[PDB]
Amino acid sequence: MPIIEQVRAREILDSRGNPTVEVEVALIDGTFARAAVPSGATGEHEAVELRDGGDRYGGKGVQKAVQAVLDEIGPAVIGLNADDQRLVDQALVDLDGTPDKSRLGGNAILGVSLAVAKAAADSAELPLFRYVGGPNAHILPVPMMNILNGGAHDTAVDIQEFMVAPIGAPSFVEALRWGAEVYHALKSVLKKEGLTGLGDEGGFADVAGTTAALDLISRAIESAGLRPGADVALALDAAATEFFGTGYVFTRTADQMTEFYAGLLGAYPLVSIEDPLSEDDWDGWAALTASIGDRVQIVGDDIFVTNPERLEEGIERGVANALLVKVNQIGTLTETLDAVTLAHHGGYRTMISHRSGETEDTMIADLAVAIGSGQIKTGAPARSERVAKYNQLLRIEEALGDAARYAGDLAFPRF
Ligand SMILES: [Mg+2]
Repeated sequence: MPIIEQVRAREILDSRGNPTVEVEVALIDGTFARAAVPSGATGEHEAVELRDGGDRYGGKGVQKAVQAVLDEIGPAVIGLNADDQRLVDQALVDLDGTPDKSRLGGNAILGVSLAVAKAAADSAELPLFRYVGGPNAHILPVPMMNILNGGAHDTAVDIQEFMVAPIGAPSFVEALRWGAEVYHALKSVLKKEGLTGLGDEGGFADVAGTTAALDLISRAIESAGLRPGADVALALDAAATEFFGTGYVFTRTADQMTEFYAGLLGAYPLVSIEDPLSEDDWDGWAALTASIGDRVQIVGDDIFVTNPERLEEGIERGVANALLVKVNQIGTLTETLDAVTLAHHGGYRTMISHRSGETEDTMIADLAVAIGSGQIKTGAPARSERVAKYNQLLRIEEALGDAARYAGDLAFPRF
């Protein structure tokens, strides 16, 4: 059966080197799955990691979340069937007791949520992406690679994340190759120039501004042998609630900023702009929607905080046209898939994302295909807690045989 027998937890370290929560579920059929949770630390609206505090691991201890698993979650889940993800995830949700998943920790609750679905697919003999996404799920996603980290990670280049997106590629296999080829070209470009140590997501680091970034990457694309736009597009997370009394800096206002964007949108082949105009600045979103609505994809990172209540409002109130999907924000798979399915009933595009503190876990690879997002943001072809998702996506495409199809240009309609 898909009947949960054991649920044990471990304290392990993420890509930053900071404790997180590893959950090991045993199904009665014999299945034993691993799953790891990534902090990547924010907001009140996001779920609340149960961290230790104290001087152990600089307050970043996860012992309580672990003990929380073995003491309470484990016995609460043990004996149920993994194959009722909605029922397990609700059961986990209640047992906690709060809005913020504060009491049992969202790090511990997702960890249980995910180690279930892993076992619930190795039960059924379904690769994770098939099982969770059924069998029509065959869309290998455009890799949105964050080659250059920026302001908020020097606030000199105010943009946070500068992304290569190989929409032109005939396959995911090729799309991976381009990205790596071009990341390695930009290594070359910046090596020759004074500008090459790595950032938290494998992204490279002073800089003149937004234009310098673009100017740099355009050249890297050309240097790699690819044409910008047709082969490799470009995209960014501004994280504009880092620029911010009225707080735009890049000095600009929301409507004034929409023009800054409009400028970039004309010359540089932008496929998607992430978290422009703050998180709570609803007015800015409607103006940005009005201004660049159908020339660029506009995606909500911190605005929507992967929470359906806020995205509903944004969709109803017409903020953005696509959502960034962070599983650890929301805390459960079922709640996460609801996020996807709400947005897909509504028709916002999906972009499954990582966090800055990642693990060797590659579930986001499978998850992204299963939801057929057509887009995955999982970092530069560099740190292996980035690359392992990419390799995983190799294998899935391998697995899919002729069934596979690479989102590519139909990932982003506007170009
Ligand atoms: Mg961001």
